Amino acid sequence: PPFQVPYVRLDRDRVPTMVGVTRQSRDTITQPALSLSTTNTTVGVPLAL
Amino acid sequence: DARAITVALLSGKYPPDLVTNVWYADAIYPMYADTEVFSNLQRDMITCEA
Amino acid sequence: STPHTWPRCFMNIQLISPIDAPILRQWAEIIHRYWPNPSQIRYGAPNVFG
Amino acid sequence: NIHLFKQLLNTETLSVRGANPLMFRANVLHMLLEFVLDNLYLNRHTGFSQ
Amino acid sequence: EWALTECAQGYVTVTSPYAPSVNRLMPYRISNAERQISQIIRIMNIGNNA
Amino acid sequence: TVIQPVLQDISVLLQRISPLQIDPTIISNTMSTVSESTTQTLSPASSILG
Amino acid sequence: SANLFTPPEVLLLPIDHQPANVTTPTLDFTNELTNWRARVCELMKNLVDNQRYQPGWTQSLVSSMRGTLDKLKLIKSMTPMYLQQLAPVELAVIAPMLPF
Amino acid sequence: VQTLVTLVAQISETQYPVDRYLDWIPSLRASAATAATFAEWVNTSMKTAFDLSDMLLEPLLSGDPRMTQLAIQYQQYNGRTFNIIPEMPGSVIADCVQLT
Repeated sequence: PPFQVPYVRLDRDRVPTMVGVTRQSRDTITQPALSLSTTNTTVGVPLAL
Repeated sequence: DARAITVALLSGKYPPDLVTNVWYADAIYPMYADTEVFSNLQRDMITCEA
Repeated sequence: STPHTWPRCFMNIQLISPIDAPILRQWAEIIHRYWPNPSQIRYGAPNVFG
Repeated sequence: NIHLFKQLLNTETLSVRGANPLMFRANVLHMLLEFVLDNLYLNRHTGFSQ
Repeated sequence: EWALTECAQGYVTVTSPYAPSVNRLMPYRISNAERQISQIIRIMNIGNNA
Repeated sequence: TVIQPVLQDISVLLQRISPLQIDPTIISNTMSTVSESTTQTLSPASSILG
Repeated sequence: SANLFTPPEVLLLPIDHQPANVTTPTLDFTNELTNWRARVCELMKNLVDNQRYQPGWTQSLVSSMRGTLDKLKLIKSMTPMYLQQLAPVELAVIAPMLPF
Repeated sequence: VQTLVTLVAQISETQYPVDRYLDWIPSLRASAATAATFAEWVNTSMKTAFDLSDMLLEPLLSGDPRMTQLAIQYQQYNGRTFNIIPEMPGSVIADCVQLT
């Protein structure tokens, strides 16, 4: 199924720069909202035309 | 060689049924059964005398 | 390739001299004013497909 | 019935009539898992007779 | 019927009976939560691999 | 020549007594990248595996 | 004791040590080695995002670079655990037995 | 996924709330390797029961599963980040094994 992030015409400030997923948590953190920023794995790949 | 050390640092694992007490008892038993400390002590005493 | 590398003259058109480089200024303002505008369209049958 | 409690982590147990006590909880948990799994069926209506 | 008609944007019309059915079992509706979970799983094993 | 045998033997003794096992397949599975028939890979995963 | 420049009953280490405990979490950033690896990976990340230092890359390798660095940072190997807990014990056991 | 986390919670310590009726049965000190092996066994059993041949949970199975969690985020150039954490729904298998 589709998976998109918003398209910005020329507003540089809103250009996406990282998409990350997590599959675990750090040593003591138990709340995903807190460990997400440091336990994420960047995802993406360019394709040539 | 840095490469070997890095590989060792990134690819370590334990046996999935490790019990430290049993493992280390088995490890120590023959090592101490084949000790040579006492002969070394006697040799050291001879060396100082000489 | 990254947003960090956008040249300052590109976001601020005035930096390009209308006299020393008219073609580049024309091209920049054309890009700013006529680049396609994104939009969106509804789809799907959420009541069953989620 | 010892063979039902030595199928997860008893890869070191030399004797075929022995099992490691420390694996008992893991083995029991596994056994319960497939106990549930093997019973995932819908009871069917066959037919009767007076 | 409604879902298929909606998905095709009206270009295709399907029909369903209007009668006392025999309450067949067709389990296909799930909450959005597990759809998102499965989508995350699908994304997580595709990263950086053209 | 005097010192080398001592270090080599001690290193072997550590290797044969530690529970730690070195297994690069951990690295290989974590990367999980093949990229067959890529004359110009220019991919970080392939280079780091190399 | 054959110690010369050290107190007779002590053995020096270049790494801090902790009591042995197998149940330790892998991603325990308290461990110095794991924290070091995380710091190095984060530094390389911060180096590579904005492409300020890699001109002449035709394609934006930022995503793949960051993904690889994240995989290395969070690789769940058990070597630092062993180095922090078990290895000093083995060294302490062996040392008095050595001929030298 | 939920069945995996529930079963692993019994032999190791995790962050999710969970009941415990098998504490009187003796058990070892679970390590990362033990957890990985247990998770692999669970995955194999689940795949067998439902007649699946392709991958299931292997994306999770890499390394230590004792602290699994699912979330996804993305970041703009200006630093604003957006998180999506799916609030994990129920499970009949986990509840039934809990009852058993």
